Order: sequence, then structure tokens, then C-alpha cells
Amino acid sequence: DIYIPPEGLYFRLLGFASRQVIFARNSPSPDVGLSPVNDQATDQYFSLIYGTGEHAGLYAIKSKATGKVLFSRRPAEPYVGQIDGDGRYPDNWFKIEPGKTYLSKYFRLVQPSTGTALVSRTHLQPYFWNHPQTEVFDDQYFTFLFE
Ligand SMILES: OC[C@H]1O[C@@H](O[C@H]2[C@H](O)[C@@H](O)[C@@H](O)O[C@@H]2CO)[C@H](O)[C@@H](O)[C@H]1O
Ligand SMILES: OC[C@H]1O[C@@H](O[C@H]2[C@H](O)[C@@H](O)[C@@H](O)O[C@@H]2CO)[C@H](O)[C@@H](O)[C@H]1O
Repeated sequence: DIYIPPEGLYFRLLGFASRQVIFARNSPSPDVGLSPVNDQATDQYFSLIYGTGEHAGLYAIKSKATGKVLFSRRPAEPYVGQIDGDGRYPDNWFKIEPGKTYLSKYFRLVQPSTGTALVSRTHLQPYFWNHPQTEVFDDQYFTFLFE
């Protein structure tokens, strides 16, 4: 019962471990990362693109500020970022994987073909990153924050 929004409805992605939201911006560098929940800046907002055909069941994550979609990959560095193209690459496509107990209202964002999960944390850099999906930590959990 994690609500997943339709296309066109905007949200921010809050991390359980970091209490911050993902940003995707034009400038300054870096162009992706984490920023303060309280700011509610446009570059914290995203909407989903629903995958079809080979990406049926997966979602791309499109920035309101830049129009680009998030990627999560290995082994090419850097491991996370944004790019043009509305999900033209396999690493733009995420599975939403709900947690349990205290994470029942959160989920991982797993990019299945590279086998990575997004990370949002405060204890180690990079603060916004990814991790092999097979090894689970609390800081891979996110929740949609809507207006
Ligand atoms: O979904 C991301 C795609 O990235 C492409 O690599 C980009 C790269 O991130 C950027 O820094 C710059 O160097 O241009 C590259 C070419 O667009 C990959 O080629 C593609 O496979 C995806 O990882
Ligand atoms: O879920 C993320 C986990 O990352 C682990 O740290 C990684 C780090 O992100 C990577 O860059 C490299 O240095 O290897 C580390 C070990 O796998 C943290 O140790 C773990 O606490 C999580 O944050």
C-alpha cells in the first residue's frame, strides 16, 4: 500500500536515513545530490514516467527543474546523476521496492539491469549514491513527499 503517483503528479524523494530530498539542478555543481527538506525548491521536485514494453513495471524519475531523468549505474562513474532523453538508457529505469516494519512506508529504488539501489545518507560520502542491490541498508529507503 505504498501509493505510487500517476504521470504528471510531482513529489520529492525523502530519505529515511538522511531526512533530505534528492535534487537535480542545472547549476551549481554537483548537479545531483541531497538538499534540505524545508527548502521546497523546484529542483527537489520530480514526476514519474511509466515504463512500457521492456521497461513494463519500472519507472523513470524526471526532474521538474531540468527535464532530465535520474540514472543509477555501475561500473561507469559517477554512479548516479541525470541525463536527457525521458528514459532512453536502461539505467534510467527503477523498480519501487517497499520495505517492512519501520520501513513499511518507504521503498528502495532499485535499478535492476545494473543491480544497484539508490542511497541517501549522512554518514559517508557521496551522500547521494548507489550500492549493490543485494546488500541492503536503511539508507537505501525513500518515501514520496507530496504537497
Ligand atoms: O543514463 C545515463 C547514461 O549516461 C551515458 O553517459 C553520459 C555521461 O553520464 C555524461 O557524464 C557524459 O559523459 O555523456 C555520456 C554520454 O551521454 C551513458 O553512455 C549511458 O550508457 C547511460 O549511463
Ligand atoms: O547503502 C550504502 C552503504 O554504503 C557503504 O559504503 C560503501 C560506499 O558507499 C562505497 O563508495 C564504497 O566505499 O564501499 C562502501 C562499503 O560497501 C556503507 O558502509 C553502508 O553503511 C551504507 O551507507
